[PDB]
Amino acid sequence: GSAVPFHGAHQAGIATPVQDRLHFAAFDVTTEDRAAFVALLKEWTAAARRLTAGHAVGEGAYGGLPEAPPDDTGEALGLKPSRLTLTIGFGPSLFTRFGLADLRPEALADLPKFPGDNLDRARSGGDLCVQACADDPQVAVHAIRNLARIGFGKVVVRWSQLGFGKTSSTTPDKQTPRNLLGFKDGTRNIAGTEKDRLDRFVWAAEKDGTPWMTGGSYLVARRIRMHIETWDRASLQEQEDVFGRDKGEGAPVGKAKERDEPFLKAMKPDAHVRLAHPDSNGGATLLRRGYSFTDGTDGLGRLDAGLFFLAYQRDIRTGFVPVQRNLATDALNEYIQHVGSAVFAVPPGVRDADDWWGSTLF
Amino acid sequence: SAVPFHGAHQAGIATPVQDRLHFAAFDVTTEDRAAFVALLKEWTAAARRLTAGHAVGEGAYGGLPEAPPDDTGEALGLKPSRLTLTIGFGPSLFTRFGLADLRPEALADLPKFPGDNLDRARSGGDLCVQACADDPQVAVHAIRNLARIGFGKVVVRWSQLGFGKTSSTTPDKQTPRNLLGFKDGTRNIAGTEKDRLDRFVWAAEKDGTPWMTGGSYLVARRIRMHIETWDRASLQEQEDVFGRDKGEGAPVGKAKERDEPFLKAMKPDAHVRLAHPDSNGGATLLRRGYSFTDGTDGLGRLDAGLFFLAYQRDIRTGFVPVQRNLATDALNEYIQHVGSAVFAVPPGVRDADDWWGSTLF
Ligand code: HEM
Ligand code: HEM
Repeated sequence: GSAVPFHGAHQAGIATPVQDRLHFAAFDVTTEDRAAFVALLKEWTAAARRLTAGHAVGEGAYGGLPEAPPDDTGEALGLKPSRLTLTIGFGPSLFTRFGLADLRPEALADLPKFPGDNLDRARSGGDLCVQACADDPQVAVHAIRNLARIGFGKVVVRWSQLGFGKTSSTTPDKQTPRNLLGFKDGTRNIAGTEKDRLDRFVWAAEKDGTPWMTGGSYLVARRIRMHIETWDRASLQEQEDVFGRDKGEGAPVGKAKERDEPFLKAMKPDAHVRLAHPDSNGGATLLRRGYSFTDGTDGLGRLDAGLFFLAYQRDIRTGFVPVQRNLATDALNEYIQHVGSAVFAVPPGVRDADDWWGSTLF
Repeated sequence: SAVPFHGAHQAGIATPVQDRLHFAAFDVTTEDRAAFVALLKEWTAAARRLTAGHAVGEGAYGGLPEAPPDDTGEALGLKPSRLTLTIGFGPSLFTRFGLADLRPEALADLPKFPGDNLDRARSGGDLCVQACADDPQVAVHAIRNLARIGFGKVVVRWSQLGFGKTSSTTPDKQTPRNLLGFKDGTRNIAGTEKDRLDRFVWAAEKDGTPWMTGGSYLVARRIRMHIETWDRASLQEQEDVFGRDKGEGAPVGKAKERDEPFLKAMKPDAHVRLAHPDSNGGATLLRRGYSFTDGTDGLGRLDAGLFFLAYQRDIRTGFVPVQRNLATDALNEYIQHVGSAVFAVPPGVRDADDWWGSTLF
């Protein structure tokens, strides 16, 4: 239940160990005054320093003047930090404002249309986002609510997504979680310890072209519905064929252990692992950090389930795009549908107590 | 780590409150009494497996490659996580299978209450399964697999995820706070109070419905909070609405949370004052609800609130009088009841040969 440090060269919440719960929100900016927006960023950074340490924002949740609303809404009182991280990102549409056009990064590429895409524009896009991750879902909701509260009149929430449980791993020494299809998810990811792999595949460099993004990353979010009725009547062999790993151990087909290296030629030509593997993609590698969700029924007598997929990479054009292009023939496509999409530039870390979110851009 | 499944009562009522909830209401699609009893027996077998941390049937893997696995497998490698599974029967169940005359009188239809805004789609249900656990994935896997086993005989009508405390970081003796920032649960029936459970919670034989002896009656209300409006109210307005201060949760005029309230020092329409048993002829409830946050609606607003669950010996003498007395609650300014259901929760599964609903069928 400890705290994750808030300051660093990079923002926490990426290479950090994946916490149990997600509350992700996308925001549209509603002010034209760039000075007001910078003031917002400074105030949000100050709140996040309190929040990530387990402190109430402002002057606290009670004890102030009776006739004023309290600074902090109060529902996280007496809770530990719970490994809360807060990660902010800037959407492509933001750079149409405040005179930022010339500063939008080349690596903040718009996604092309992919086959099967059925994207809902209400749950897509966003001028910016905040990814709140914690082991306690009340801690995460409290942080989103209080950021939105502070930004009233300058930002509004466009759409949000709660993940009730992780389906990713940055800690290969810990148990790999399973997604709602019942398969381990996260075996061959990037570990928060693999410093060289993060430099090569995740962190933006100065040489890459955009100096203010040095130390940041780029985020692709995809809301993906699962056809669980269809999946749940498929045979065990069909399910294992679709992925290329067995269901129980999660081992590559033909091998004994989850972490044995896959031998791709033994997998079906349309197996998900075979098609997603860096070797099939010229070395393209992603940091996967997604969460499972369920949002009630579908109105047709079934549960509604899916995966809120999040990938961090050094450059959307050499990471998510080529891999997703190679999944056009994926056998998994029969059982899923992408229904929400958004990309963000995640800026560098807040260096110390005088720094603030987005300072290198603004 | 696990909660015993068998008992004179079903678990998940008086047993310790777990961190997470997945509540599902089901509608019945079969007219065949025999087919329904068959499913009740199949569900009970699955509940025994699930609550002990085992896969249903012949497992999540290792069976024939050309068959679908008996268990969908997303709980593999997880612990029992204090999973309890509690089943209830809705009044509409008793229009089927010839059971009309077996409906308990204590399973009363709720009156319409001032300010109700009930979504038909997220109300009612032929039956329900309350799945409580410290791991949300354990709870979801339980609902997911019972619905699968029942496919063809029942459909899921509506489902609600909820959270309370996170036990792995919050002390056990600490009152949780609801999403309005106030401690919630201070004056409640505790599972340790066997005499209050007999008086206020468990159905007795002389209550008039023998098959329900050892059962209870459940009211579910999905209560939206108007978060953004609440958060612009002054600290003094918030405390006036409840009759307790926000920091400590002490009744006005006292200094400790568990000090007994002086009701005359609260505002006349304070929530505690109107809800208290002394203002309702002694009517007392076991509250066992969970917070929810489902996302954000079309106007940018937080879709969040309290999934209110109350157990009582008779709906007519528990939930109805108290909710009636809330007609003028100052809290009504900030909440809206948007979903509702009632259920008869049968007595417990006595042993390995017993099954859910055996006393009724
Ligand atoms: C509901 C949607 C998806 C599900 C259920 C799913 C599931 C899985 C599973 C079970 C594995 C094997 C274990 C592992 O190494 O993590 C895996 C691997 C992987 N997946 Fe997916 N996946 C989904 C979507 C995606 C998408 C959209 C992408 C990229 C656009 C992707 C990229 C990858 C990659 C890169 C690997 C690692 C393969 C390797 O390097 O060995 N997945 N996925
Ligand atoms: C969003 C909806 C509600 C919220 C946030 C809420 C909150 C609270 C709070 C903070 C307390 C004081 C602490 C405690 O004793 O638990 C309380 C007490 C109580 N509430 Fe509510 N409540 C809600 C709805 C209801 C409803 C619908 C009922 C019953 C119809 C109810 C019945 C009670 C009772 C019986 C008490 C105990 C009073 C006593 O004996 O001191 N509440 N509630």
